[PDB]
Amino acid sequence: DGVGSSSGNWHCDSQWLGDRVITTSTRTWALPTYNNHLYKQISNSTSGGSSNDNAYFGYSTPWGYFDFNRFHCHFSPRDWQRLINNNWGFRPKRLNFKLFNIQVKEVTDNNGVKTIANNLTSTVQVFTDSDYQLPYVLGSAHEGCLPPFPADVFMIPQYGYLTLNDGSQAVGRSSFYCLEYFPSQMLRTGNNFQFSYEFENVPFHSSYAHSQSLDRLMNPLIDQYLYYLSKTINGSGQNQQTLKFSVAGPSNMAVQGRNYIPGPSYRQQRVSTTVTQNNNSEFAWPGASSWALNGRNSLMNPGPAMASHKEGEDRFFPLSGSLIFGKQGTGRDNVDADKVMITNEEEIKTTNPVATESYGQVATNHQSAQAQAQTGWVQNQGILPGMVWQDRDVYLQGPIWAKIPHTDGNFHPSPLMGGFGMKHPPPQILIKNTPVPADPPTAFNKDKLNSFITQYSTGQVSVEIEWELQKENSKRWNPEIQYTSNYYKSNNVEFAVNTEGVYSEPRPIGTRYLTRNL
Amino acid sequence: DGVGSSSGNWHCDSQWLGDRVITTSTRTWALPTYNNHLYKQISNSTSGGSSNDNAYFGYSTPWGYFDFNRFHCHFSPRDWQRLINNNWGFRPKRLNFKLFNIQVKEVTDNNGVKTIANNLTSTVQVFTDSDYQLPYVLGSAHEGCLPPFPADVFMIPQYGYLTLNDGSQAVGRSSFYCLEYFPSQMLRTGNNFQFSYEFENVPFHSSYAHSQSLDRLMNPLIDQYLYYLSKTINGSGQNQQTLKFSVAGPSNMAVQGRNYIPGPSYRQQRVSTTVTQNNNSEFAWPGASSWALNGRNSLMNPGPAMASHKEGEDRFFPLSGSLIFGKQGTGRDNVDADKVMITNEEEIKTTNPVATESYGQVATNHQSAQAQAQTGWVQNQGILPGMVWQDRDVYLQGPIWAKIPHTDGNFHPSPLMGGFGMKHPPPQILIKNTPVPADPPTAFNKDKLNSFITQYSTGQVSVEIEWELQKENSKRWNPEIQYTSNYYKSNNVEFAVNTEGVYSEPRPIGTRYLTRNL
Amino acid sequence: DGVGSSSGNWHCDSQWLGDRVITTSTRTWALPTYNNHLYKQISNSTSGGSSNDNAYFGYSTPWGYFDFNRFHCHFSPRDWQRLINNNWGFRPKRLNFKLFNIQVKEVTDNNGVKTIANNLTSTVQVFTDSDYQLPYVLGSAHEGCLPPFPADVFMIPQYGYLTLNDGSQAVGRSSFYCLEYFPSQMLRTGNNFQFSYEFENVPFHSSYAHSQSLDRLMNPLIDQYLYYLSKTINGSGQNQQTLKFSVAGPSNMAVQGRNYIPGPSYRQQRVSTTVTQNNNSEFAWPGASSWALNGRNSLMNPGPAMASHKEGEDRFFPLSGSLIFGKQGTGRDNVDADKVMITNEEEIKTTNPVATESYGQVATNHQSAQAQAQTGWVQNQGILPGMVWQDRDVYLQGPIWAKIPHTDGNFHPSPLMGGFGMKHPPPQILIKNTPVPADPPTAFNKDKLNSFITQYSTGQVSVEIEWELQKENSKRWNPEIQYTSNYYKSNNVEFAVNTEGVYSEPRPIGTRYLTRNL
Repeated sequence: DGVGSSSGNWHCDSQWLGDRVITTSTRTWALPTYNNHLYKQISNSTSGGSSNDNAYFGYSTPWGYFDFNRFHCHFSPRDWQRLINNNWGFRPKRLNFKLFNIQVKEVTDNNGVKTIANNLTSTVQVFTDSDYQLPYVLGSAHEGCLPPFPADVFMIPQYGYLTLNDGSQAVGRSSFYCLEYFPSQMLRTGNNFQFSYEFENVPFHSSYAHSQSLDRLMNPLIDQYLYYLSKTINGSGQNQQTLKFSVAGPSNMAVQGRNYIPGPSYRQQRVSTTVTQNNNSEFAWPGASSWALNGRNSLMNPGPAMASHKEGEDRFFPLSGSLIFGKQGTGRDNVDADKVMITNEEEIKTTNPVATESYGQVATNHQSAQAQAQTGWVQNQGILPGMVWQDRDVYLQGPIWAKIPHTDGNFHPSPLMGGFGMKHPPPQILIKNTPVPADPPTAFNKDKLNSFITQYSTGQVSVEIEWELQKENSKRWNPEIQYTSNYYKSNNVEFAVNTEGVYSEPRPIGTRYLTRNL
Repeated sequence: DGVGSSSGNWHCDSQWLGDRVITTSTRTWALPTYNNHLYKQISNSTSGGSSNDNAYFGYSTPWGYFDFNRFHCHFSPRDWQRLINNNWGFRPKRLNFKLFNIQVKEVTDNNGVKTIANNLTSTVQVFTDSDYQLPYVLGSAHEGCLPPFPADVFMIPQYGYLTLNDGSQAVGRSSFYCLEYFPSQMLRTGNNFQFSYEFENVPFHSSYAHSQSLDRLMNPLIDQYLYYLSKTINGSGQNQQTLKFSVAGPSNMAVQGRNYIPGPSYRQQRVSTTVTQNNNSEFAWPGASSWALNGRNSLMNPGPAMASHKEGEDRFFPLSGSLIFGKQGTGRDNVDADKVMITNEEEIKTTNPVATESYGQVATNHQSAQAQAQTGWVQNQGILPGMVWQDRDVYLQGPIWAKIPHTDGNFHPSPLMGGFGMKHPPPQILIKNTPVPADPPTAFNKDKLNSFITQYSTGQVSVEIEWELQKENSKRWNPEIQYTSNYYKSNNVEFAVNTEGVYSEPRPIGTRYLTRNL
Repeated sequence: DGVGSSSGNWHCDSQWLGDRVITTSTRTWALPTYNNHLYKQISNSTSGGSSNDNAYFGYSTPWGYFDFNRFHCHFSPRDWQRLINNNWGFRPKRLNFKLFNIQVKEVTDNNGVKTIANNLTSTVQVFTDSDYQLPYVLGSAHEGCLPPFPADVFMIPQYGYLTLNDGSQAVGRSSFYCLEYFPSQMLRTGNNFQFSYEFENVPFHSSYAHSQSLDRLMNPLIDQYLYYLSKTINGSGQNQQTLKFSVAGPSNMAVQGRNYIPGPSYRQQRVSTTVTQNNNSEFAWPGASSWALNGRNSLMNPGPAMASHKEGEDRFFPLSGSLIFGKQGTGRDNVDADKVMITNEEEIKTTNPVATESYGQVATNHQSAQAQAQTGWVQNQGILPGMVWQDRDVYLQGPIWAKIPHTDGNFHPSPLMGGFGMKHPPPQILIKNTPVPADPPTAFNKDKLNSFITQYSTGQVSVEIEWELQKENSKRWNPEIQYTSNYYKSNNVEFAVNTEGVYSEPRPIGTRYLTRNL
């Protein structure tokens, strides 16, 4: 516990036990000083963006926070391949987190030149919120993750939280949280921090993609003993009416009785990657599927997990349904299509309905000798009984967990975007470097000190997660499809550094390859 | 364990303990040789039936399997009557299965005559799949049950399984299961087989039909303390507008506050058994309620459990909603209505909405001095909170259990057709008689032997299920309605053999007679 | 473990036990920062050098590594003389390695002047790879050794590794190793590092040069009892043919039966140090002995160990066969002959064939009365049975060990260049100084931090090897030849510092002086 001795050792490995995995990831970080050690309110009318649909009121805090909730932080692509090809599912059992080798440096701008010099006295204060008293900002899939590549040094994001608003004004049911009102351990160079966490029991993820469809779960050789209504007409002409019943056999597959039905669907608009096929109109915002809350119009980004392209034609994709990842070096705004990785769910296609297609059809009017039968389309169908659905696939770039909001009720609280929903997720870890005021004036002044010393700190963070596993028991004969690296002579190794040092991931990687029966 | 001594004794009885039942059923079977000891693929393009809506790809195996999942296999009608009149519900606790007295006979066609002769050396191989690794074909309500009547000898169905397909072609996420890759016990005349099974805990079935409706669960003498909005107009003429509130009393029943609402409804078309009332059009396939999955159009055969005829008029029934059983000796195709038993749910009418009628009505446009109120019909309403529904009735011909597909989620996994859904149902029992090749050629040839000896085997199967019971506690005064045999002098005893030996069941038998309060 | 106290003591000595040696060597080092803390790919098309024969694809890492594999690192010339004159062979038993007194300094360029100032907080991270998971770069005889002379301070080389390539493009069977993905101990001023290693059992080196030739291993007084074919002709003239056999005596030495034969030979071109004798053509690359692998043309640098000048005339040497060392202060390119030390193997001349001369001669055509005998030369002869060879001599500048590539097979895995081949050599020791980022921007930015602080570190490395020995038992009468210092008054002491401080080694020193019988 002194300036000389190091406070911890770099540990980065994944040790694979038979029944479980342990992935340590150690990276180095730098924490600037945000908001000049101030709390401020962010409401849009201060930042502009005037509209009823985009309205927010909230506070920005000087505190930073570690967000590791993405997968690629904890898994090298080869640990990922080894994971998803050999296993039918996984769940995190435990979490260990260490923060060490912290060092606090002091910037000085003199006469045009800026000199950086160590500060041995200064402190950087940290706390984990284990009671879930603060707002939970991690689960929203914001950037600021531990970088994919263990070499790169990163910056730590700023913590701020929205609250209630009427337009740009606070209601007064709104809350102000002063983050510095919490019992935060503070530590200097020569001190280290750690805590342990144990994930609450959740269900295993499904890394398997079904090997037989839902609509076709039956013997193709044998008839059922139930009689569908085959033919309601004797023949052409007037007053020809009969009721003719027939066995539901293999010859007519669609009409057999099925005691399970596919999952719910909230329909999405269909956008084609081929450009000339899409309409020549601005349907982006207008034609999108929205859910309104309190007069706001939200957009439906990932939503009930449902297949996208429907089988033959992948030329198109849902307007807002599909997860969309940017490629390395992707611009901020108005990015061309090719520069963006569009995630596509083909593996969920057996269990769940297509995102862009109607759930079904329902009879409307009572038929009569005079009145013909009429059937309308089902655009949305919520949960029914005896309904089976499959959750959205979980990617290497996608979020691990989310916090299930504390409420009187929730149904199947698995996050729409993906991952593992938890009542008590692994806590937020917030960090700030204690302010050191520049020399005050001699005569006592009432006002708070507005002058500080430009300062930042650096260190290493060990994040060790323990993953429980579920291993493939399947007895299928033929070879199983799974994930591989293309062999053709590419200019660069995929998932490897470029010539100029940039790390990049060529395409998203789903979790579902191994197959399993319904 | 020799040719002489028998390997088991016929045991068929139902012994009724107070709190539980044990039903043994022993019957005799004959297992032919399917597919010439070959695996083959069944895809429709080989069998025809060209269309996009009916498409299947799958394999046919030589193996046979025992399917006892229907009730009438295990219950004599008198054990059924005794069951459903005395009890409020039941669940299977355990299962014991024995297969014994197996004998393998060898057919020879010589010079135009066919002679059957014992084969003492031959073997018939059996295995139960307890890990649920194979596809599960039992839960689809295919024929091939143990016959209703313990005397009749039956044939054992062929096992085949569908997989993924794009049209008639396999994807390659498809699986091929080689059934003979499993550790199957094989046994000769003088050997017997058995295993025991324990049903996983499920809910009791409801054999009771409610004694008071959902809409009318209140004191008819006393008013509520809540005020509905009675009258929005002062009187006729312009600018007469008021808000007049009134107590919701017995005088107006429909308007009282009710803290539970009926179960979900997916509307069905209404077909009348009286022929001249139905429309003169082909609405059978076109006007039916369908659920589409992956571009397929399924049909809705049993579906959310909901009443059928609505009260007064039973002259009609749902187009595809109702279970439909064929009478004994019913033709295969285009069967006349009278030859078919149409199952009707009147007992679920209190809890659940009518199949053929709208769930309700919802307001669309905001009213205004200019704009009148407008309300559209609800054709489908999924699960809401505080919603109560009742499951479909379970019949004497209907299936006992079904396998709840292994998936990330399912809601109320009770099978739509009926019975007891189970994550791990009682396993499939597959049987094949080991091939005996006819004399090969003397010189060694590489090719597999395509010539075998026509062969089949015969034996007895004891299926012993233990049923837990729930017994009627009801204190109602008057006599309870229940199931009886008509007394009028019929030509034949119902549920008894004909003159020429044919066994027949006159009408389906529901489980719901005894009444219970909501 | 603090800034004040030193973390280790300089220890440099060689203590000579009778049966073994222990050589400690402590030197001081400086580790810069390579590649701006980046990984980059080195493929030639980025660096040029376009050709099919020179093609490489690989990564450069910021990490440095210690390479001590040369001998002169561990042995003062007087410890070497004492070693090779008194001993018949040696092998390393153990290795101890300590790294201590590490100090990390921070450079700042301000207003044209560069000031160096201590950094007490910073860390330098180290790891030894004991599982041999990374590529092994030590065994290639690259420069960057511990300097010969314990005073000189040196720089630590950069680690980079080639992989598969098709031309300048990566295949995709290629691998990217991220060196920072390993569990590297990190340590500050006041911490030290060490590990111990135990060499796997290998054969003793041969420090002896044989005292009798292979072709002459027999009694010169006594005849053999075997009869060679002396004379096939009766005399001159037609049809004079006889078979005359004779004893193989001392009078004819070459023809006696010898039950061992010399080692294999892969012939080299003969280049004369006297210039006017060599041809007037560019034979350097064209006339060289090459081995092609995968369309590449390698060159044969040290190869099957074989004598060079053949006895009388040393005026010449093999074109590419002989090890070639540069003198101190030798230029980089197109160095004149005299400025370079050309290593010459005269001591292996008894066991092994000459590099520049044919292995032998073989009969081609069957002789006949018509057809004369014809014999071609053997340019290359691989291992035969009953073949004895001697390994290449090992020098004071030459490499100690090499890693025997992990493969299904290898024959006599003693490195062609020299030294001790080992399945598991002493591991690579890699070192990098953890990056400290310059002050980041206040507003959170996604991109990794590209700005760091110019930094390097310094310390001392103790490398302690334990050598097993084999001591001279020879009973020969006369005096044994061995290594000495010329007595003539030279301007400078050989193997000693110059006037201006430069250390230099005048000539290479072989291991073979002491003689031993075959």
